[PDB]
Amino acid sequence: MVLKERQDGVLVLTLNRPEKLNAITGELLDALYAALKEGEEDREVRALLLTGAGRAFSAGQDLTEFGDRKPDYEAHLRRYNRVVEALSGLEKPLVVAVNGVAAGAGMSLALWGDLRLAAVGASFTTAFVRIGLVPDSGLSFLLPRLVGLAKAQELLLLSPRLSAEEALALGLVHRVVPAEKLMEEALSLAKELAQGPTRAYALTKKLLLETYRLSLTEALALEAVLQGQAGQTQDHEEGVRAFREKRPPRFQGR
Amino acid sequence: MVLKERQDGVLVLTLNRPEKLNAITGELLDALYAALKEGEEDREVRALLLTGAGRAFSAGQDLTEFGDRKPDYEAHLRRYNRVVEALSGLEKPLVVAVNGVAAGAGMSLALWGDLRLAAVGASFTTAFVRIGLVPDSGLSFLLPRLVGLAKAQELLLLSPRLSAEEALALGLVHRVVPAEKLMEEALSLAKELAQGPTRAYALTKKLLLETYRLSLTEALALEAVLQGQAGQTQDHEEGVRAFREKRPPRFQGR
Amino acid sequence: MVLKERQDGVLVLTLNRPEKLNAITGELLDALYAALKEGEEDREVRALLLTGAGRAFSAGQDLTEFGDRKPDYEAHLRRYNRVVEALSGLEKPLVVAVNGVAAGAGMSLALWGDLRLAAVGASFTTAFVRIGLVPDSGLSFLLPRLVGLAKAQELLLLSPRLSAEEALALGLVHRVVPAEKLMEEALSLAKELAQGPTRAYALTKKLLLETYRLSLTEALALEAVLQGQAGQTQDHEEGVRAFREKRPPRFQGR
Repeated sequence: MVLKERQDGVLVLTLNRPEKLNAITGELLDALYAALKEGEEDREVRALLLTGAGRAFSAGQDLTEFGDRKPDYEAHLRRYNRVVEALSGLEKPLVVAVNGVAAGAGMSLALWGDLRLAAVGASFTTAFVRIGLVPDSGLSFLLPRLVGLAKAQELLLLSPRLSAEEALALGLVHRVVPAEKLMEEALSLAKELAQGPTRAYALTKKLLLETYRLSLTEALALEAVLQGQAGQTQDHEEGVRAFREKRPPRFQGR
Repeated sequence: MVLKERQDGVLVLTLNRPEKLNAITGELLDALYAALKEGEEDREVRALLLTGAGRAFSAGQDLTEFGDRKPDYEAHLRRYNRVVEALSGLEKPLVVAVNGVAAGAGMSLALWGDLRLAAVGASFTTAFVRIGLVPDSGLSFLLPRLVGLAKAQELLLLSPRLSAEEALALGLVHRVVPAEKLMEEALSLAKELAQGPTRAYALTKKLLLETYRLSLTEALALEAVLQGQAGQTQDHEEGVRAFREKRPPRFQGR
Repeated sequence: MVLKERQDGVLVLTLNRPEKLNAITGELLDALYAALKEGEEDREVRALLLTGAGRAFSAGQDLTEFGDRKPDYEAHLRRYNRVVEALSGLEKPLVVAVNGVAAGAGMSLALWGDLRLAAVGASFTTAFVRIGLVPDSGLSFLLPRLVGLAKAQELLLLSPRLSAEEALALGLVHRVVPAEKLMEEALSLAKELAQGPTRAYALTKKLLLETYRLSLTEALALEAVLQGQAGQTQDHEEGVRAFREKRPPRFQGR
């Protein structure tokens, strides 16, 4: 369901239902959740890389999973939301490599990467509105923050099929590279992050995730609390030492 | 005060005080609110289109009555903010066609459109600061979200006169078209929306309005609740049926 | 520590530790805080201009004291966050002139300007992550609001050195000017602002600072309250009169 591979501190997760364009099912989500939990808890893992097998990243919800049964969407989203909670709370950087179609919840999941890359030919389609649904799996939370409300309105209400270049223009991805180079570039970035100050990355992500709903006073207090934690890490000491010694730091994520 | 026209499920509202550049008055606002309430309640109205008659969309608050008594802007806004509430809460898509000058409260009203088009030659000026006032009618809420804090600061504090092309770059509008084609383009878009899944549009708008103030967990919960609702609509059933039957869907807005 | 000089309603504050690239210390913060309070409380000061003496605006926190004792960043930040509270709360416009390197907390401080100008050659580096720290001094609050979450993620996690031109494209600054003409242009803008409706500027800033955490209803209510206040100022009366009389207004900040 989800392939797992480790390389130099990087846990590579590959959605694996290629014949179905990695369409999402409860089984896939449970496997993805288990993989994220393992990655989050494995001290050897300093970074994660998420991508899709085959021609697409993920076409979103597999409509065949419903069959002829009646919609029970509020409950059905339980598996999606726990995966989103896990992604949002990762205490390690996540790189996402969008290799092809990313639509619906597939797009929602792709956008949770801290650093995102798309291959030439990849596309982003909100898609939900096309079948009379609303954005889910955190897309209504992430999209406005990532591309601004003006573009979020257009993307969600009109559901255009965005090219990789258009995604780069809006901030949906940070880089666009030739299809045959996507994974090498993404993995190279993930390995660099895997050598970085993991706790700083983790705590920085927490600040960003909670910043919009906080007053400046509350934000300053949170920065104080989290900086206090970061300041006590062995990595911070190493960081200061390396700077003074005019040498590269050797971080260990603690 | 406000002209009301109907066409293929689209309620077209035109601010009608061209001789005064559609200056905003309490009379105009009550008329707009009445029309919005009517459109919102009319099940046959699947979309709305708002534009201005004459040379401008709206030059903002009419200052004629100033000096007549002690300026009570708090009382005035508390009384008319219901118009903004109504605009933002429309359970159907709103298209705005900016035919010319949009300033002050005129700019505020124009920015409430879900999809916004501007005619070549149209302009956007925050204007409030020029007469010692702060942005109102939702502008302080919408501007930062639509164009980002950096640009909002500049536009509000310096109040430059933005061209239609500049507005497009900032995200104030989604499209710029020849003045003689503005209404044709806007109505075409509105009619397309009036054939779409109105409930999905409505609920998606609800999610966007709350996106920044909710925690991720609260957002995921609201998404699940609204998807549960959307999933029960006739439109969703049709959307899935049409997809499986490789044919176009025939949405009814329920 | 901090140079102070008044000029035509403008209080010019210059970080003064050029030999140390204006590296931030508690002593420097205490001086800046005192200067900010003075400008805030001085009714004759209607605009402030912040810049750095020497080749750099500020390279951020001075790491000289590190090692002397157990790192206590929460205590330190809780003690000096009052400086950021003061900056953000100024009831008058603040212009920032970034003359060179702005990194770490130096970047945090520069971004608090309402209108920001950078000299050709100036740069912006988040820097915190390079020594295993999280963004502080309000940077985690300001950055995503100013440039959006997508860009903020990239700037904070990878900490690239941003040129003045790239900072301009993103919105980190509103204008770029020759290094030799920076202060001239910055001071000119500040003096212009010092002639503007100070109360309108003050209340507008308040709305912007609090906008993201508020529901639309709360935002509309706050706009009503603050507009009521602005509407009572003599500057508003002058504003309306000047508009009717088709003449430039003569604001006094009251």
